[PDB]
Order: sequence, then C-alpha cells, then structure tokens
Amino acid sequence: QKERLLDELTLEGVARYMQSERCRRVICLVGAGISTSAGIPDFRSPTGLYDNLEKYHLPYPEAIFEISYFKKHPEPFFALAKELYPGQFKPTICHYFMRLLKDKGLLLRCYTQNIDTLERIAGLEQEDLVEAHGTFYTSHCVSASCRHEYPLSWMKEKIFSEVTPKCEDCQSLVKPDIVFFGESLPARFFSCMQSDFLKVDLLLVMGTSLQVQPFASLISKAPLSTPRLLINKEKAGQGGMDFDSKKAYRDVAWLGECDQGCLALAELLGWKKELEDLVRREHASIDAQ
Amino acid sequence: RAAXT
Ligand SMILES: NC(=O)c1ccc[n+]([C@@H]2C[C@H](COP(=O)(O)OP(=O)(O)OC[C@H]3O[C@@H](n4cnc5c(N)ncnc54)[C@H](O)[C@@H]3O)[C@@H](O)[C@H]2O)c1
Ligand SMILES: [Zn+2]
Repeated sequence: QKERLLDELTLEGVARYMQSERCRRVICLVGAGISTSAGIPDFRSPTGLYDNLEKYHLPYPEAIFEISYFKKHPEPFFALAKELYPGQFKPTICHYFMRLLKDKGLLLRCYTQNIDTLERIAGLEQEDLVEAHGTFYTSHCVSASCRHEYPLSWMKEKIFSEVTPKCEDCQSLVKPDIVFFGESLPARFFSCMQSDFLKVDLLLVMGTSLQVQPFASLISKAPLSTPRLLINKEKAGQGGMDFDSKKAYRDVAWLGECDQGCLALAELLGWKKELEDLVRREHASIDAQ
Repeated sequence: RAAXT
C-alpha cells in the first residue's frame, strides 16, 4: 500500500529520508534539462530545438527526429548535428551528483533519455546506466546485411565536411545509434526496468518534461511507497506525479536549475564540498586532455 | 505524446 516515508514533502524531507537506513537504492531518471547548462539545447524550452527548426522546412518539428523522415531525408538532422555539436563534452554538476551517488553506494541505476554520453564521461559505468534512447557515441550503417560500425571521429568528420555519412563498404546511410521516434528502445531498457524498480527506495527525476514514451511511464513503475523527487524548471509528470493535491504523500517538486537543485540537496546531506571537489577535479582532468 | 516504440 501507500506507506508514507517522507516526514514532509520538501527537499529537506528528502534529504532526511536519504540519511535514514531505509534509503539504500536510488534510481535517477534524467533528460535534456541536465545538459542545457553544458551548452546543449533541449526540445521544449521557449532556446529549445522545437522553436528553431524553421530553416529546415519540415512538415513538423518532431519529423527531424523521426526515423522514416530521417531515412528519406537525413540532411536536416545532420545539418542540425553540425550546428549543435559542442566544442567539448563536459558533464554538469548534476552528472557529477549522480557520480557522487555512485561513489556513496546509493546509485542503483541511471536511466537517461540523453544521447550526449555525458553520463559515461562523468564516470558512470555501463553497468550503472540505461541509455534508453541510445547514443551519438557509436554509429551504424542502416543495411541489415552489413551493419558496419563507425566511431564518433569518423561521423564528426563526415558531419563537419557537410557530407551525408555513407558506409564506405555497402554505401548505405550511416545512422548514429540514437533511438529515433518510431524506433524500438533497447532490450536492456525493459529487462533492467523489470529488475530494478521492485527494489528502488528513491526516484530522482531531473531535467525532463516526461512527455516521451515509454520512458515517462517509468515513474509509474516504482512501488507506491517510493518517494519521487523532481528537480526541474517546471512541474512535470502530472500513477503520475502528485505534488499539490490533498492526496499528495510522496512526490516533491523542487523548481529551478538542475545544478542548483543538486547543489542544494548535496548541501543538505553535507556533500557540497565533496561534490564541488569532484566537479573541479574531473573538469581539470578533462581540460588536461 | 511522442513515442519511441
Ligand atoms: N543532451 C541530449 O542528449 C539531448 C538534447 C536535446 C534533446 N534531447 C532529447 C529530448 C528528449 C526528451 O527528453 P526531455 O528531457 O523531456 O526534453 P524536453 O525538452 O521535452 O524537456 C526538458 C525539460 O527540462 C527542463 N530544463 C531545461 N533546462 C533545465 C535546467 N538547466 N534546469 C532544470 N530544468 C531544465 C525544461 O523546462 C523541460 O521541462 C529525449 O529523448 C532526448 O534524447 C536530448
Ligand atoms: Zn554498410
């Protein structure tokens, strides 16, 4: 049933719960909002991709991320990829908060909708991650009989030379290992979902509007007593999220920047110094190349 | 409601 585990529906209450013996396994669900401070735009933000796709003359915005349209007309996607590719990938304070969760032995799994690989770079291992919508890191030829793999460097050279990536062997289109709209999510998503959520003690949802399915429905996969904290610029997910009704008993919305939310939560736990050290050290290591 | 099946 609906056991009440938080004393109060606040970030403070969440911290107090996290400090209790009951909280052993945390699952993070994250989206584009945790990477916007790194310089990568999201979908919906009033800066968002969906507000700046006019120049591509699409039948509709989401078409640029739809598999059928991509296969017929890959050019807009790769043009957008040329424009959006950051000079360098650095993880945000949020990513490193998840890394810190890993180091504290609290992180059961991070489910990510993002394709920027910043979770890996932040130091989360493949075991710690479920990359629900794939990754830009590796790419594959679309031919079923060939399925040739291509590294990020090859793809970046293709993209920056404004040449549509074609397989050097079978000449088929080469597509980043991203799950486009209309494609199936990886099996790992469903298997991991079937195993992890029966033992999750806390759901931490960060930087997502919870619009894309079936990822959003993950929030309904948690036990009814499992507290769920949203750190996001606006409320989302309303077995959906219930922050404000009289029946609210386990859901908390902290509204603001993800980095600031993670800093605040870290502070409440006495982890702020640790987090800041982690971020600075890792950033320095990355800059040192 | 966008969908990746
Ligand atoms: N970094 C990436 O890999 C990337 C970039 C752009 C789009 N996407 C895809 C977008 C798609 C949907 O995911 P979703 O996250 O819901 O995108 P979305 O655009 O639908 O929602 C993002 C949410 O995060 C919020 N947000 C943005 N910036 C911040 C911030 N600094 N602090 C707090 N909140 C913020 C924003 O208000 C919005 O509610 C995913 O499948 C991604 O693959 C990914
Ligand atoms: Zn091929």
